[PDB]
Amino acid sequence: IKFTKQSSVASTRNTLKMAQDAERAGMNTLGMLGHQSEQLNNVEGNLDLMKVQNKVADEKVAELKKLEMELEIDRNLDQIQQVSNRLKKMALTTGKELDSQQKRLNNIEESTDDLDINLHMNTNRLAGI
Amino acid sequence: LFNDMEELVIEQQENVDVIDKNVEDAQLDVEQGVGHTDKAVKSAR
Amino acid sequence: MSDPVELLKRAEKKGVPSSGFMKLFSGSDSYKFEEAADLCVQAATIYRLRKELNLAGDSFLKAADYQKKAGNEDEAGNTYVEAYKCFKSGGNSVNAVDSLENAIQIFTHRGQFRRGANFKFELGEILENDLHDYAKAIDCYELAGEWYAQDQSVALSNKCFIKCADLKALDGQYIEASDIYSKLIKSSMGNRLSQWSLKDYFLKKGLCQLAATDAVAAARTLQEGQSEDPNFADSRESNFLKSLIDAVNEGDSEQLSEHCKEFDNFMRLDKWKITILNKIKESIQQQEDDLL
Amino acid sequence: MSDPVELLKRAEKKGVPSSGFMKLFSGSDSYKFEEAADLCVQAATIYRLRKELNLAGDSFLKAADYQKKAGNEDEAGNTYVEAYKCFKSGGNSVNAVDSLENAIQIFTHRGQFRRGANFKFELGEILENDLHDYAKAIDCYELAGEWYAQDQSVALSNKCFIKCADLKALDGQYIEASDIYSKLIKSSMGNRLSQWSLKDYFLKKGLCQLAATDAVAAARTLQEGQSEDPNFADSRESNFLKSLIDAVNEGDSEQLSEHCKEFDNFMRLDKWKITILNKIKESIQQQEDDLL
Amino acid sequence: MSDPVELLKRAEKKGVPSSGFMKLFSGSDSYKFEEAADLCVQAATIYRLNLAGDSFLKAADYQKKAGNEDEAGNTYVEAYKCFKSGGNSVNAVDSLENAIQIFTHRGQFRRGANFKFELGEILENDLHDYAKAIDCYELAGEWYAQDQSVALSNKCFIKCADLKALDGQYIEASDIYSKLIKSSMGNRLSQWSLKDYFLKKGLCQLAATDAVAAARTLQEGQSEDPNFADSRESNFLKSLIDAVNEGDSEQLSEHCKEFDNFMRLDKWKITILNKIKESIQQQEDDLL
Amino acid sequence: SRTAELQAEIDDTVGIMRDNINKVAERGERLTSIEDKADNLAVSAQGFKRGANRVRKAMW
Repeated sequence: IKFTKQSSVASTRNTLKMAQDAERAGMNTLGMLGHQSEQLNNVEGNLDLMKVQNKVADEKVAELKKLEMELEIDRNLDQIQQVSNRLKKMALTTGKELDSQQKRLNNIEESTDDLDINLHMNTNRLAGI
Repeated sequence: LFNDMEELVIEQQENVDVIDKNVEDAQLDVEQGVGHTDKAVKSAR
Repeated sequence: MSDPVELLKRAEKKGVPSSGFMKLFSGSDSYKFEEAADLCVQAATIYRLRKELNLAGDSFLKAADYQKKAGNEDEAGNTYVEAYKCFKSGGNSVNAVDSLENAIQIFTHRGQFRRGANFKFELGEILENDLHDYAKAIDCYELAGEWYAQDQSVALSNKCFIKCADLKALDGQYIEASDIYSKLIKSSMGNRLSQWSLKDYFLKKGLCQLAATDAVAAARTLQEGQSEDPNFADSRESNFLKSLIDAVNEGDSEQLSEHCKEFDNFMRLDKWKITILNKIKESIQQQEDDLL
Repeated sequence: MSDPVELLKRAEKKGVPSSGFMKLFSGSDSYKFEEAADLCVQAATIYRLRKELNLAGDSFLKAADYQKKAGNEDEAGNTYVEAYKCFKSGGNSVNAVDSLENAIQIFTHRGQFRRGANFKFELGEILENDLHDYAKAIDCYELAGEWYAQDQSVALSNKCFIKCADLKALDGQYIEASDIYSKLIKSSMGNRLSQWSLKDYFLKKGLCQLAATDAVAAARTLQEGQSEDPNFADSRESNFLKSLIDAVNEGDSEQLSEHCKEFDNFMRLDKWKITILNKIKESIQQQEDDLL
Repeated sequence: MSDPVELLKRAEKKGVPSSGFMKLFSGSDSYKFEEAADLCVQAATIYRLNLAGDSFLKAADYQKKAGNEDEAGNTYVEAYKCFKSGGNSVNAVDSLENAIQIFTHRGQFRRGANFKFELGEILENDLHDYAKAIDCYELAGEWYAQDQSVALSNKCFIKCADLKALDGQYIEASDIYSKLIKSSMGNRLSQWSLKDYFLKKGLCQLAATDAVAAARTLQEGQSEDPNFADSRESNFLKSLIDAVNEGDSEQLSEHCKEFDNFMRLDKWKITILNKIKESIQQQEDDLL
Repeated sequence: SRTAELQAEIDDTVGIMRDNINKVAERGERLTSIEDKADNLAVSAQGFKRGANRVRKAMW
């Protein structure tokens, strides 16, 4: 009887340990996704600026060309349940933030490709002047 | 799963760094390039 | 490399408007201000390289002022944003506030409301976190949210209104915090993406209504959320709000504390919610003491 | 829209180098090759719009060849990458391999190692999954891993070395795979982020050492992991490796199978582990048969 | 493909400064050094690892001679890449020193701190020259602290204070365990690390035979951080303090084994604990 | 009933995290592609700079 209770105590101990490890990883990942979100914001600003500059370049180039064991099990389940909560909201918020970043990255890709094409066009036009 | 996610995001950090740097570099060259086309137009007129 | 002090001195000398008889022979003063602004920007770039950043920001402020005198307001806004960046990186939040403000008025006058909203939100962040000027930060978030709402950017507007409602509720300003949460709820109905946020909004609304000792409005919020959003109906946030309402109606602060612990075990209570729930508790206790 | 066949014919006509007396009067042939490459790229774009992907790839290959003749190697690498994309989307893995090899040779030559390593890894993937040329896939992953180690890209280098070690172990090169796992282990020590990959690496190293019938090296790997990484000490992987070593030293194939089932019940053995474990069992059974 | 040896020879020939009469007729030597650097960079690209690194060092030297310290710093970083990856840690160290010096002179303290930490890692792991690794971690942490990057500063000071404790500089390590503690108070992201810091501080104070300071650190942590108060680390530090006060090494061994069962003692903790044990045993023998 | 509830929540969270892992893979692929195209953008920006400079000198 006692042996099973001991094994269950050990089970809940490892259970809580793994839950806490998972939570550490999740918090680092959310903070790190926020940092990468800020970086992508800088990218987005630079791309917007280059769009404006490429409009200017287009017009200039056009003109240029023109020109005790039971209690412990209970307490371990308490602490486990707390951490598992933190794991659930962390998973949900991660999905949210990352979905927004996926749409943002799609727009970033398309804008980068368009800017690259425009720059190649204007370079080719300048080559002939 | 949480561990694997952290590792993948750590890996992806490398990409984000390079992208930020390249786009920043590109923007500065484009700005310089436009400056050149402005001066070129000033002369051609 | 040029000495930036000499560059600023030459900028100052060039930035003197033509006064008197010389004005009849001198062309538009705009060109002189443009050249002085370029000199100030060169000094600022040199200063930024040296990371004595506050002086780089000061040089950008001088450049932006000369650009304003030239009539070139768009470059003035760009340069104020650069000055802001230098000050923020330098830990001089006051000058960062001033730079962002000037940039924001320039942008709003030019119809660039989206850009002004971005910088208004950033300014509100500088106020909330670095200067602890919560009132004008509330103002910043509200106005930025309005500007985003006019631009039909629901997500950015909601972010700003979340910040505004949170700061309002923390300031003792509960009823209009609940009103902003009503706006957030209405703007988030029917959008599958915001489903997780929606429950949160309902809870917070009720909580403000409990901090204003209006248990009836909290109950009405509960039934509204239960009827309009099935996910909130079956949620832990809804049951928690019901339990808090029941405790408030019974005048049993210990039951409220038990429910807060129970919800803490299934739902860690962030700092904002701890403050509001505590306030509800002292209101219950004050009524109990007044009845003895 | 122009006919791509007609465009390719004009590209071919223009791509003829100036021979004989005409070479004394004709300018640099570079411009002719550039124009032929432009025509080929136009034909390739037209084919890509029609989903005739293999023809688009061939047109891009012709364009890249002309660009190489023009002296524009960077553009040739870009165009080879485009040809690779067209072939890969078209299911023509052989021409995709050729395109990536030429692209990688160009991208190497221009100092672009990180880029060539990306494409070398992609080449390794095409070799492993589409063509089942495992030896060249091993070479590709080793090459890409070394190039990423040259850029101090530890994570990408580790990904390539994981693939290399897995394929080497599946190919019977157990010792070399164990050495690559030693490199992975060393490159992952002390990094909190790879802790979970680290346990896996230790296990795999021991497994290869058991497939090479060197149980002593497996025991040393277990001891090293137990001493150097506390997370490996208590892990199910360390206990499993210990149990496998004990079974191998005892020559009891049934106990090894029991331990494999027990480990499978708590942590699913992927295909690679199953193959290596089957090899280890086979070696034990062969020794048992040799002793009767 | 151009031969890199010939490119280096041409770079050497172009890199000779104008001396004497021809100096009156030759323009600025900067352009010659720029062209020599470009040739050296080409040679380095063809070699690309040790010969690539040596070719980048020559290019960076010529860039320095040109007045282009900017490109020289970038080229030293490239040389460091080539050397680190070729297993030539000494030349990697030299390249990082020159790059860091160029950066710090220029006002890129952040980049300097980045490469200073990288240098510290090379010193610690490849060369095992712990003293300069400690110095590099300390200075990189200071540069991050000026930049208000608390996280990077804390990483550097964790490494620095840890190398100091393993080198027997226990008081100085405790003073860096204390800075980390103040820099981490109130920050929810650092809560798990904070317990760790308190423990390590006490351990150093136990290895310096200052049990009173360990007790004070325990009391401070218990009062200031509720998460540390109820933690296994606080109980472990208390038990270690009680054992040290009683002069009972066997009890401290029991406590270490118990703590090991529930939270594995990493190499550092084992190491410091072993000196605490040795101090207790030495006191016992001296009393005999 | 408490622990089953706990098991149910953990199972749901595993599902969300499996979803997240699939999403971060989509994200890693997208980021690799964006790195390649941003390298292209930087090269093209430098080329445009140099061509504009050469036209500026020609016109001067």
